[PDB]
Amino acid sequence: GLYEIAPVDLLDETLKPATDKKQLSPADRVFGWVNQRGNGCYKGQLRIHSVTCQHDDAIDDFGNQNFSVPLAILGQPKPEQARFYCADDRKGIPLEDGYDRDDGYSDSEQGLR
RNA sequence: ACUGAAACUGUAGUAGAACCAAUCGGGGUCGUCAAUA
Repeated sequence: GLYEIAPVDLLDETLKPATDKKQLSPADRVFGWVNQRGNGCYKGQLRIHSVTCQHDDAIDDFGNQNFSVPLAILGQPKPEQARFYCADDRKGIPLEDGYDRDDGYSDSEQGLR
């Protein structure tokens, strides 16, 4: 079954991605913006460039170019685990412990973590 | 009731000036799944 409320309704309109040039937040101004739900874009005021590795033997190959380490499983994030991803208010407090699972994503006055 | 003749619609003139194919984005990461009896 479904939680009562969609996560987009638990995030404030002042925190959603910007949709107007008049509502560009600090990081939208510094790093730039393109409107995903309309017209509008801004070139970033910050540019990263000239990334130079200073060390030459910087890459560990673990003995041979044909060796590899198998990494631990990197699973998909599962926001449906409300106790981890839902907040008990808009200021980002965790859900209270002990409550029924139905109590995540339940109230408009709840929030995202 | 005696055809005029002969005469290059040519000569000069740059389809061009201006305009960034561009703006935003870490190749990233964890909780189950399934519905009967």
